[PDB]
Parts: sequence; structure tokens; C-alpha cells
Amino acid sequence: AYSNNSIAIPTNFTISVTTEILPVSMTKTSVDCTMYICGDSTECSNLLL
Amino acid sequence: YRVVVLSFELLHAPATVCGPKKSTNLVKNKCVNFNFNGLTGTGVLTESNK
Ligand SMILES: *[C@@H]1O[C@H](CO)[C@@H](O)[C@H](O)[C@H]1NC(C)=O
Repeated sequence: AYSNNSIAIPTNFTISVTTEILPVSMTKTSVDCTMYICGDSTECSNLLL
Repeated sequence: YRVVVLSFELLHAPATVCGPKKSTNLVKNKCVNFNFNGLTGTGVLTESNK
């Protein structure tokens, strides 16, 4: 409610604490390209190129 | 002309036949290509307890 004259003022307070999770880093995998695509094969180095 | 039509197995697994092929010492855990009755594979072969 309100009219030409009114206002609300707090009388007491209350300290509060709240968490805020935040990702920072992610475990980084090191995946190569040849083996995965092609293992040890004679034609591996010719058709790959 | 004898036109009798015959048909062998069409893409079936090994059976009671065994072609004229020799044998050699098996591979336990070597990271090499292997041959056991035609099937060929590469990579690393590791033994499990399944
Ligand atoms: C704290 O808040 C209560 C109501 O929750 C109030 O009665 C009290 O007056 C407040 N503290 C002080 C010092 O006034």
C-alpha cells in the first residue's frame, strides 16, 4: 500500500551465506589422430596421406 | 552341358571343414596382428577373467 506519504524501513537484519558453484577446468584428454583413425597397418601411411 | 547349380556356405563361421593350413605358436599378450582360423586383428590383446 501507499499514498502521498508512506515508506517502509527495516528494523532488524540477518546475515546470510549462499554458495555459488562455478566450473573452472575440465580434465583434458590427449587423443591422437592416426592410431584411432588407423592402427598399425601397411596401407596405413599411404591411404592416410 | 551339365548346368547343375551348387552352393556352399555364404558367409558363415567355421564349421567341420578345415582347409589345408598349418599352425604356429600362439600369441598371449603381444600388441601385434594375429591370425587364428582366418580372423585377423591388431592393437593390443589383453587377458581378462570373464
Ligand atoms: C531482531 O529482529 C527481531 C524480529 O525478528 C526484532 O524483534 C528485534 O528487535 C531485532 N533486533 C533488535 C536489536 O531490535
